[PDB]
Amino acid sequence: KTPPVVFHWFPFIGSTISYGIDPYKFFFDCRAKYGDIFTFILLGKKTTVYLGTKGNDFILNGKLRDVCAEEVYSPLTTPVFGRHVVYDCPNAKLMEQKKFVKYGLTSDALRSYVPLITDEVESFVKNSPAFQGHKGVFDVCKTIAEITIYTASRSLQGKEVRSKFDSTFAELYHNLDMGFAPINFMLPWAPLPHNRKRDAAQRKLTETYMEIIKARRQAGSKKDSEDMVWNLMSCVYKNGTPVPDEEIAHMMIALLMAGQHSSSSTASWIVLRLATRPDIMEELYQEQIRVLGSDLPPLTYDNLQKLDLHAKVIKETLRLHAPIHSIIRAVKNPMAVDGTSYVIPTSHNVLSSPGVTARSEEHFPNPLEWNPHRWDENIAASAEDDEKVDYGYGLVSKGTNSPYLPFGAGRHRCIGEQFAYLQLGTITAVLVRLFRFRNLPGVDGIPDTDYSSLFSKPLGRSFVEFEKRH
Ligand code: HEM
Ligand SMILES: O=C(N[C@@H](Cn1ccnc1)c1ccc(Cl)cc1Cl)c1ccc(-c2nnc(-c3ccccc3)o2)cc1
Repeated sequence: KTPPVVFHWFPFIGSTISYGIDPYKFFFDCRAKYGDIFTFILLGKKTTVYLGTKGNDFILNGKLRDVCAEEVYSPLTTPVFGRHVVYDCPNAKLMEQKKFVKYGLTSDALRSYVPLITDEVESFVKNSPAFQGHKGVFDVCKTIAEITIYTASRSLQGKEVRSKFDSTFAELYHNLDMGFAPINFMLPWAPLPHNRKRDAAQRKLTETYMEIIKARRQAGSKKDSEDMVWNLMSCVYKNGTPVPDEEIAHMMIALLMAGQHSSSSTASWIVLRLATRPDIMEELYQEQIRVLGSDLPPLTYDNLQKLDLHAKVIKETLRLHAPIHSIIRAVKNPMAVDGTSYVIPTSHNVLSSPGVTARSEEHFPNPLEWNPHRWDENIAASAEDDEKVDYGYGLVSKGTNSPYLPFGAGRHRCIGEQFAYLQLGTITAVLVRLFRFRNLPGVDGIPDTDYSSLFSKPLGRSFVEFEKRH
């Protein structure tokens, strides 16, 4: 039926289970049965998978009013972030909003962020119950969720938001995060208790961001450089309107969720991998000394650059683990194929999977092997000998043909990528200073992945040993 249809027992439910349990195996099988294009049903909608590098190009460089993102996302996201931002607007508005955020993340801000993030990771160690003592075990995901949330908030969100995380400002985010409950895939409007709580969180949070904002202006200052003093002025659209406190409030919320979903997961995988690879961790420690100096002086915007393998660790973890597995778009007008029989209908979605190409023998030898050293030919923030475009938030890669595209591509491309690197880099390096990790029992491996919520993370409550260095 048009592009072939995956074989499913059930209506509506269709293939929904096989995707949910694992999207990658589900995808590798469908490649083996129908090649690079199949169509499956996910919760009562026909979703077309165009795999492969050309497949990534199709959707992410799709033209604006053939594929539409904000129509797939808005009913889940808008209750969560707040109205009038991100998906709550026509693309044109999302481009401007990105530009504000990108403007906020200039190298001068990143620099300013580095000491703050080290400060937050050093204090957490000194002060949290998690690493008390010379040797012990810790719950990686919970510990790491705390560290990432503290560091991001301190730098990006600012002092108030940060200190608010000592007051129960985290009941809220926890409660807000319920809006990403899988059920909410179709039921986001329905007022089950979790949905009601999220609306409670959303109200309170938004108020709180606004009190912060107004109170600053109530004194007419600047301090130094988070996204928000940033947005406070770093906010005028083409039309010439300053961004309202409410849109500032909701972007801050959206950014918070984005980092948290993304960086927490990755950093946890970073921790677990090292835990299985004491050779690597000790290779990193030794790299610090060599490039870094035996003194081991503090980290800076400048030094982290020199940490070549540290960066390769993050890169290679991202290769196997990038949380996002599936980028979905609403097909609006029938799309003609590259030299093939097929027409892609309206009332189809399309789904690209960056990770598949990145786990492929065709692009990567021995793909399932987690080996940083495979980048002993290459290092970048994701970089390309390929095209670039300004969709309204500055020149960025169209040149998005790489098999490795973990930050996406095209007009929706991630703009957190440097900050992610800034942070994950800063976090892992510190942890490399202070610790050796190793696997818990004498029974070892790497835990499975919970793909089930739309973003991937480690499935387990996974503890790992730790031993300090002094
Ligand atoms: C490993 C960490 C991260 C990964 C893997 C990641 C991945 C991605 C991906 C794949 C997209 C495009 C998905 C799509 O097409 O809808 C994206 C978009 C985006 N990411 Fe990230 N991201 C990361 C970190 C961050 C951080 C820290 C922020 C913010 C601080 C951020 C903010 C965004 C934003 C604003 C978009 C815009 C999407 C759009 O315009 O439609 N990301 N990210
Ligand atoms: O997690 C989601 N979005 C994140 C992704 N992210 C993280 C870092 N970079 C990108 C996100 C992106 C941008 C911003 Cl500003 C904030 C965040 Cl938190 C996400 C987004 C949308 C959905 C979603 N909305 N509708 C669906 C849907 C509906 C029906 C069927 C299948 C999916 O999924 C799920 C997760």
